[PDB]
Amino acid sequence: AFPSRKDAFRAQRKGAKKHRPEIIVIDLKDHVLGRAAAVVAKQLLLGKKITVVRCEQLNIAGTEIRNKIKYLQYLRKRKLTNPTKGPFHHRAPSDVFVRTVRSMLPRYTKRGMKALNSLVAYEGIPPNVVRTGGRVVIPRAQRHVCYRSERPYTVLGNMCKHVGWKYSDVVANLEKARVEKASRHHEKQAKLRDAWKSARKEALAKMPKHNVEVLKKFGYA
Amino acid sequence: SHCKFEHPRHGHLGFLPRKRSRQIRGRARAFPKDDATQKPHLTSFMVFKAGMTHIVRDVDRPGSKVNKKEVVEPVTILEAPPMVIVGIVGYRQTPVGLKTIGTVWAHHTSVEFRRRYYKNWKQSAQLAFSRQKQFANTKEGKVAEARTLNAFAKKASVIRVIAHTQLRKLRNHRVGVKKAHVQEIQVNGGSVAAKIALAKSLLEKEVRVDSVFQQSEACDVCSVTKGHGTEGVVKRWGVACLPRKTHRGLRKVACIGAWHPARVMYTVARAGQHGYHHRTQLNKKIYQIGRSVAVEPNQATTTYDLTAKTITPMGGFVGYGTVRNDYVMLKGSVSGPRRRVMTLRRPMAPQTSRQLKEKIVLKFIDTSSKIGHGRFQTKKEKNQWFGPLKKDRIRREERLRK
Amino acid sequence: HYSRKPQVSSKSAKAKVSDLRCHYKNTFETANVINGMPLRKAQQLYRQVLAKTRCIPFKRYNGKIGRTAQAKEWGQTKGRWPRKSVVAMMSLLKNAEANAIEKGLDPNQMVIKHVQVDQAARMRRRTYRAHGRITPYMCSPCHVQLFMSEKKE
RNA sequence: CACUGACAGGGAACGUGAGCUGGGUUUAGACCGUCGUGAGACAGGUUGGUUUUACCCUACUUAGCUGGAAAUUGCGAGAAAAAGAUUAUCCGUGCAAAGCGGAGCGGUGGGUAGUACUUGGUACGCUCAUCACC
RNA sequence: UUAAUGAGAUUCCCUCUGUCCCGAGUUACUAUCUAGCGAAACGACAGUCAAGGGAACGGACUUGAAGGGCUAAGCGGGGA
RNA sequence: GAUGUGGCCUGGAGGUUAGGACGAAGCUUAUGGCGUGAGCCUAAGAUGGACCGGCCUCUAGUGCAGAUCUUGGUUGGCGUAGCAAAGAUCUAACGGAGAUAUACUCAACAUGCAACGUUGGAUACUGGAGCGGGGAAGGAUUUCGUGCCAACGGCACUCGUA
RNA sequence: AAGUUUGAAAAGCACUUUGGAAAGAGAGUGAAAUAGAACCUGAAGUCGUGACAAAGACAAUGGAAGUACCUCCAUUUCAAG
Ligand SMILES: [K+]
Ligand SMILES: [Mg+2]
Ligand SMILES: [Mg+2]
Ligand SMILES: [Mg+2]
Ligand SMILES: [Mg+2]
Ligand SMILES: [Mg+2]
Ligand SMILES: [Mg+2]
Ligand SMILES: [Mg+2]
Ligand SMILES: [Mg+2]
Ligand SMILES: [Mg+2]
Ligand SMILES: [Mg+2]
Ligand SMILES: [Mg+2]
Ligand SMILES: [Mg+2]
Ligand SMILES: [Mg+2]
Ligand SMILES: [Mg+2]
Ligand SMILES: [Mg+2]
Ligand code: NA
Ligand code: NA
Repeated sequence: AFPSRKDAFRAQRKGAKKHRPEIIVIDLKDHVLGRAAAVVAKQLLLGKKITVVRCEQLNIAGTEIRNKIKYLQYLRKRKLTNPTKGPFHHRAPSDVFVRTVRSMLPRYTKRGMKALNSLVAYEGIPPNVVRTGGRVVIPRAQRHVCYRSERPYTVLGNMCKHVGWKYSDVVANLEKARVEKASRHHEKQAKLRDAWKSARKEALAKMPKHNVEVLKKFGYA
Repeated sequence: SHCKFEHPRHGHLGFLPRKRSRQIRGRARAFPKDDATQKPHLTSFMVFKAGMTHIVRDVDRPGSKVNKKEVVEPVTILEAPPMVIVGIVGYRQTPVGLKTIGTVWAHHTSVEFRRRYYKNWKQSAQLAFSRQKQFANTKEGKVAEARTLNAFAKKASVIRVIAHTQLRKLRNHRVGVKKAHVQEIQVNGGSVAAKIALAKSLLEKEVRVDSVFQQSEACDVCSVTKGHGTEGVVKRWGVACLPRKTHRGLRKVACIGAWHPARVMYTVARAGQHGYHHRTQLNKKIYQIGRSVAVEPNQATTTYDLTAKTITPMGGFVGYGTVRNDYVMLKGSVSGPRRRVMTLRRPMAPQTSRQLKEKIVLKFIDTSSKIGHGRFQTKKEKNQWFGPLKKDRIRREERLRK
Repeated sequence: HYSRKPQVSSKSAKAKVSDLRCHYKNTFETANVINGMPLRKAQQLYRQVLAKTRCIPFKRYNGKIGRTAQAKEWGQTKGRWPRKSVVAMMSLLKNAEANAIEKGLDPNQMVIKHVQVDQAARMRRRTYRAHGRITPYMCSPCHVQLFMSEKKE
């Protein structure tokens, strides 16, 4: 939504700074779909603002064929007398996640609508989110603690591209360029990181001794 | 209970809704797949329909009982004055679709192009593109053009040019419009840099139809059908009429549904708009790409018929007039009436069948009158049948007294 | 006694008509459109409606009337051209103008400030229907009141 | 009986009468057989016998106008966006290493001679002419 | 049993044809838009669907799916 | 379904005690207060204009949401359905309040429309089993002249069997 | 079917101005014209107008508990209290 000229005029008249609300960014790679949705819905009802990234890397238990058949069963539901009114079946992974969350909220009530409107979802990590701070995970909903390793599992983007999503290659190319850029920058910052590490290692000789003793006693040596 | 006897349903459900088209021009909804190996080239052109006629040719088709024999085929004539290129656009891919990056405008534009931004051009201040025109030539405007061309080079995957028609060159008296028609034409072939180079070379210049299409290929046609207003179910959908003794009228559908579902379904035929729909039509073979009459008067003369004549029939195309520019001759019919603007597009389907690969050589083109039952091919032929008439005798007796 | 009072009585003119034999629903729409207008503008509009170059917008009592382009200037798609109501409202405006002149005010400065149309008592005729039935055929007349004030430049 | 590759079976208030038709069935008239003293009867035959209303809501088909992200409010600030004295020179480069760079020459009208284009209308070289930016 | 007669009931043949294959074009009066005039019937409240259970065929109840507001011409699925 | 209630309310009678032109009854309400409730009481009327409240006894044609209830009045549908058999009018002048009806600016069009009686002219219809001319039954002033145009002549009227 | 029940008294609206007229705007009588001729009082239902409150599609109405804004209402307190 483009801001209106009245908003721009008011912001100029007030002369304030650039405001950003408190937002949590969740990296959804290798998370269990239902458990992540169940946690996110409760936090939205408690009043947080949440953005999820990398929705194409969610996981579902079972084989890809079984999960694809479940989706096709969903797709065949259709209002016979007028399909422009019947259920709308979204095929992108972020829309799949949003529907799963919407089903765990009181959608008809306004409170539920506010909670649902406080969530934003993406495939991959977009450039307006990349630099906003460290991402988070949900420990009670991660695959390596939720599934027994010997069983098969599904990857949501792979399931979605066979039922109709048509942007898998675009997302893959974008993620490749993203990871290359971030890696080059990380390597470029190594001299700075090492200089700060050395400075902390060496200030222990120039500080007073009785402070160093307190550091050692509390285990910060 | 099941129906006693069965038949296929009436009408195609993939052409719904039967509503009026959003615009009057034909617009290509998709372009043929880009093959980076080829040389960069344009993929469409705009033309105007001017009547139809018929031709004679010999057929080259082994195995057919018509092999090496003469057939008569009806054709459509479409007038094609050159288009002018005024801008360049580029698109980038996103997880939600294609997005426009920017536009590079030409340094000068035509009055006919600029008329397209007004409803009353004559009684206005006529200031379109004046600020852009003066800003684009300073030091900063050049920098901005360089920036946007570099953004095309870095991030674009699709390149299109903005082009428009030339009604002043069309010179037709029944096409009332004076503001140009504008459309994007995609550039296919080569790499992104080669596409940009071609599009920048042909900026502010004009393009002929013969540089987009060749004589014996095929094309797709995008256009809007003729309108008929509100139509009843018998004409709109082709359902059967009821018996003579039916109370309350015969041109109806007798039963519009069962008790359950307690609803009327979207599959039942009802009265409404018919015509004025957009359609894309598939394999139209080009039979002739004709030069302008001012350049070559013998437009309809063939190798077998040595009579000198033009493509315009005696008495003119009914409701249209004379064809004065370059033109294209297509086999068969196209949607829409005379005087409507249509889009030719390079084909999508495979072009490997024998009928599509055949080479076409015309032997006779008909130029008799389309008013009545025309029986003369030229005015000289008519003058040979009738000798001098009374009007001529009077003219030659009153133009000699002086 | 009108349902509203002018702010300054000395700079105002009144007019009224009772049991007028014009349709209440047509006169309602015809009179309500001039409410905020200057007097000369209202008179020009009525002349142009008689000439059929502009229309009266029908906003409340408009169930299944025709659509017209001349309603676009009022933000509507439905309007008509009721001549019987228009001529009666022209007469009422002339009376109010005469009252203002006699009080010594300048008619080129008056602004209409109050307009109100009401249903009056009905008259009865009858119509004859199939199988020997008789059914009502009634007339619906109206009361109209208005006042205008001098604007202060 | 004939054609065909083929002449499968079913459901939708035994789909479908303000959609039709009205041959049958199911009023009053009349004839026959059987039955009944009789008036009359027959899950027996026969012939003749008014098919009413939509302008309301929804559904469906097409056809117009118009608000709106706190889905009409809060001032309640989230860009599939750019990167930097806290987003306050310009290109090039990899969120590099280096390398550039910062009167003039633009929009308009007047002469002046050649060219290009589908050939009446636009550009282009000089030349003043008013406005310009920097 | 019967010639003649019948707005009586039945079957076949010739002629003929928009009854039909299979629909198309045209006219006059409507409908449609305007000026004037101006009713009735009906009217608990209302009026988007799927499945469930229920006086075992829901607009209102349970769980899901939809649904921005206001309008013109039609139409006969539902309003048992 | 039974019963109780110094339980509530309405018209009239016997007693008693009060109020009213410094405003009775009736009516109106984002007028509060009291009562579990039926209800009672106060406030304001920029409402009204002559009667009437409490308490104890007596008396009854004594309390309404519905009966396809009775009578009066309203109302959505609705400016909707429609006002489509009997072919048809046009033109000028005169008449009439029925016009050629205007704020700036503006020659005239784009800002007073629509409709009427009479005379002349034109064009058609009835077509002698006639929208011709006389009578019976039935009706009873509808007949004639001058005016008038509120109602009536399902549109209109300067006209009329009004 | 239908109270003629305007007012104490017709004192039943002279005169000016707009209009073809009906009427309107002023002026006047009367204690009162929101007592102006079928004229005391003048309810409900329905409708017009001005101001204000909001408000998606959740039919509307309804219960409970708060809050925002208003309040021609009531009551209590203002200094030793
Ligand atoms: K109508
Ligand atoms: Mg047409
Ligand atoms: Mg019939
Ligand atoms: Mg012809
Ligand atoms: Mg209608
Ligand atoms: Mg009748
Ligand atoms: Mg009768
Ligand atoms: Mg129905
Ligand atoms: Mg119908
Ligand atoms: Mg009683
Ligand atoms: Mg009652
Ligand atoms: Mg009619
Ligand atoms: Mg007729
Ligand atoms: Mg005749
Ligand atoms: Mg009349
Ligand atoms: Mg009274
Ligand atoms: Na017997
Ligand atoms: Na009594």
